[PDB]
Amino acid sequence: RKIIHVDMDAFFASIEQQDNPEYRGKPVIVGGLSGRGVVSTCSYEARKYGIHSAMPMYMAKKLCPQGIFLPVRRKRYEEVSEQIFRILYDITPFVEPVSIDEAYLDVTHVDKNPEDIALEIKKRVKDATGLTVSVGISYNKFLAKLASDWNKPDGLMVITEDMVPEILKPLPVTKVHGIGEKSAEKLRSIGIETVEDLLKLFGKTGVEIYNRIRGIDERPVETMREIKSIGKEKTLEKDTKNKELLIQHLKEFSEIVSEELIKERLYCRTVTVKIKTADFAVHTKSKTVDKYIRFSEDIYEVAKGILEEWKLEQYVRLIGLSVSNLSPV
Ligand SMILES: [Mg+2]
Repeated sequence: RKIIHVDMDAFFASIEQQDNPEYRGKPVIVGGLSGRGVVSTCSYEARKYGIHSAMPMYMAKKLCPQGIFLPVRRKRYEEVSEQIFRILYDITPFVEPVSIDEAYLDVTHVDKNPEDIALEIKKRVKDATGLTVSVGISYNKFLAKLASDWNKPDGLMVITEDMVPEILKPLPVTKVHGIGEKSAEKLRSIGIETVEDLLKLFGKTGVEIYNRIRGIDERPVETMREIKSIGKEKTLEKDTKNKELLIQHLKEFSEIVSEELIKERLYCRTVTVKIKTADFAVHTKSKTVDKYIRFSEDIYEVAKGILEEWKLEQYVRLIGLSVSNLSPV
């Protein structure tokens, strides 16, 4: 199997520096400029100051007061993402989109050597957009994405089999990639930190992790991945018939669901509210709207509407929100 993983370098910030010459070479931090704003991404200059994604923006401003701080120009970024994925599909149809800036390609049945292929991705992308892309090459998805993130800025790295876990030993498991930021500490707490300390030495998905650390993944590049539903629910602390607290939950659900839609590059037209009542029954009601929606407050408005005209007969112990009837590709 010949697996390539592509990953744009500081995507939003690089787009901003490409569209604004006067921002080049300087720290650029793209994110939410309001109160609880969070860094979406920042250029490699800015990372030298200690800024990283998900960091609160007021901190980033403290670390880098002279930095250029920008809001998220979502639609411009999606433009550039489409003109990159076009090259990706032109190279081969076996493309598994991961995100607005990440794909896998299964080039096992392509003539050119994977190294030449990655070189062509790089060239084609920088000619089309001015941006650099880090490319990984291996026989796996796990390894190919390790290789793409490795020589991260404008990188290119092959990982063949001979370098089965030997080269992975010094990796901090923070960079596990495979499944991290959920065992950031329950492994730093139980004393092992390097893949070395865990190399073939909780989540009950360890059969992935212990296998992934080896050269073994086997999961296929999945073209044609279709999401039918996206949702969130919460079992409640106590039973309730108070539409007000139910709707606060719906509000927070709307935010989560909006974020997942936006990340998936999708829109929705049906909103579903779900309750579990005190006699263990599940009730759902949905509304369909004419115009595609993706914004947290739009989803929330439909959901709030649904809840208000429900007439709860029994006490509620679970509340959930769901979106379906999704936009294409
Ligand atoms: Mg990226």
